[PDB]
Amino acid sequence: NLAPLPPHVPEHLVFDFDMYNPSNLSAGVQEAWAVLQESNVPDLVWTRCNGGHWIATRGQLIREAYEDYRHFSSECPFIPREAYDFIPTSMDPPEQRQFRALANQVVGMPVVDKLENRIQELACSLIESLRPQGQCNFTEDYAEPFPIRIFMLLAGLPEEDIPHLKYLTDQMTRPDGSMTFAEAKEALYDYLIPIIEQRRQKPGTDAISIVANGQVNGRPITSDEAKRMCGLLLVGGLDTVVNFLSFSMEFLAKSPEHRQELIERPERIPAACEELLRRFSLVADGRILTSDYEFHGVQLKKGDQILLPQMLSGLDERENAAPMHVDFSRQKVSHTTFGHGSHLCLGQHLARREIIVTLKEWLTRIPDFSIAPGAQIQHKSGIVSGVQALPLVWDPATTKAV
Ligand code: HEM
Repeated sequence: NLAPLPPHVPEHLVFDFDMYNPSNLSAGVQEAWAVLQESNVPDLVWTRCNGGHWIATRGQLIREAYEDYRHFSSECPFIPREAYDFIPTSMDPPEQRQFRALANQVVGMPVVDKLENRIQELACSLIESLRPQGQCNFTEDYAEPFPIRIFMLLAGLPEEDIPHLKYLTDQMTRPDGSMTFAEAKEALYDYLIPIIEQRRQKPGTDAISIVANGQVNGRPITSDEAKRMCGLLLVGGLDTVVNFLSFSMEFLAKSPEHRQELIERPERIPAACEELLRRFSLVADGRILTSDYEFHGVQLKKGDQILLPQMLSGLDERENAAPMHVDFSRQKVSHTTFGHGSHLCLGQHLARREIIVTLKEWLTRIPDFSIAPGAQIQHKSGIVSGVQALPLVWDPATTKAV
């Protein structure tokens, strides 16, 4: 199912990469995407998969396109072109600036600094519950429960609401069929709306209270705007963190030498986090052309979609030498893992703290662990690439109890 080549697209630029099922997937998802950076592949290519779209394959072009919001609009940020209404995903500057500022009040650095110890306590509780078992599926047993619990903390929501909320967010990205995306989204709004209304009347210092009482265009934020922002604050931090933590733990389970480095020098963990963010980058979003535009010698047409994979910038050998090698001592770790330009991840500070806290606590309590005997780790590819499951094993006698 290749879409017919639009007549403005020259055949020599055609490379039929399928972002949802890349051909090299069993070799690892980052490796599968990195085929776009082989020397026979232009900086900018067209694929006929998934409706047909451009792909920028190099960090220079990926960065430039994210900077040039006048040409590359977020109005349609996903491939393929086909109910999504979260804020401020689909907004271009200048509409976007006010909403970002508000979201920044609830997940910005000062909030992350205040929450850090709570995040650690949560990580500790999860790890301690798994420690004596000598095994887990890390993706399911630690990664999945962790970010949703951090959201409940950030948003001041009771833990009793977790199973239902997690179900709704799971339906938006991995539907079992019980709910369409639109139904899942509306159920999420059914949940958030009463809470937003109550906290407009009786505010706390939690994220929902702050969003609900925010100001837009010199007037109060509307309930519709508030639910759409809260929805994004919820979903934006789930699959990205789950899968990223899984890539990192897979690598650490498989590379005892890198693991030992962090055991011996825990102070290097924040730098290691940055290098892992580069090597195991996982997002691939896009933009839509606002007008006909010649970009690096290539004629783009108004309405063309362009995939601008955040994942690829840091894997580009032009940005980082020997880019598939993990080296926690890199003097310059170049990446766009959290994006670039006006939509740069608002959760980047929270995410890094989640990653660093997880690694610190896991290496403290369970320093020696491996991939389960016999297991082969499977990746998945898409807008957020990921790990299907991560069976880990360890000897409880080598662990340190709480
Ligand atoms: C490893 C973890 C994460 C990664 C790799 C990541 C990646 C990204 C990227 C690449 C973007 C820009 C998308 C684009 O330009 O189309 C983005 C935006 C965003 N992220 Fe994250 N994210 C992570 C964690 C989080 C967390 C923990 C939160 C919230 C608690 C969050 C909330 C958001 C929001 C609200 C936006 C939209 C910003 C805007 O449009 O102005 N993210 N994220």
